[PDB]
Amino acid sequence: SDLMLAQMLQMEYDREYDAQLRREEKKFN
Amino acid sequence: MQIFVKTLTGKTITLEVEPSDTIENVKAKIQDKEGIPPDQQRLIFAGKQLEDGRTLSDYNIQKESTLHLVLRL
Amino acid sequence: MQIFVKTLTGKTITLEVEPSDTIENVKAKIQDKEGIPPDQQRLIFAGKQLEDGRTLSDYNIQKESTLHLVLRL
Repeated sequence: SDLMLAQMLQMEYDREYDAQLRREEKKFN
Repeated sequence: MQIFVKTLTGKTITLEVEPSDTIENVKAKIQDKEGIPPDQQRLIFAGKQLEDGRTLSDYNIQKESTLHLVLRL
Repeated sequence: MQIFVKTLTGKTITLEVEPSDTIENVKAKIQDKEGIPPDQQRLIFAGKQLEDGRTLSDYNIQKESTLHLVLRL
């Protein structure tokens, strides 16, 4: 379905943003 | 035509859009309806991500179609 | 029979499969056609996710059916 694909893509993009936040952390401290 | 967009939380928003209206127009309508930015909204139709340059007619979006909205951080 | 798989980039891939063919065979065909590994490939059809232990006939996949392909990171 479109909804479960959207939820999976949202969870994957949230993992990508958490990796980006970890990279921002590694920049800061 | 009338179209429906479903979010990840189950919220459904009904909008009035034309076949010649692009996905950017749908994003602007969603921004007017809810306040989510167009760059923070991703549209999915029939398992494929909709392109902002492409229109609703290019994506074969008809009346009463259901799209998936994803909120971007 | 002939089946169609659509990705997020809009590219459609045509595959020759049978109703008794499992989703593992479809993943192997997609790996042969595009190079995407089966472990990172997810198939969506008729509101349900394709299981490796299930076949196309179990999912009621007919001729000229359209499935959605998702590539995992």
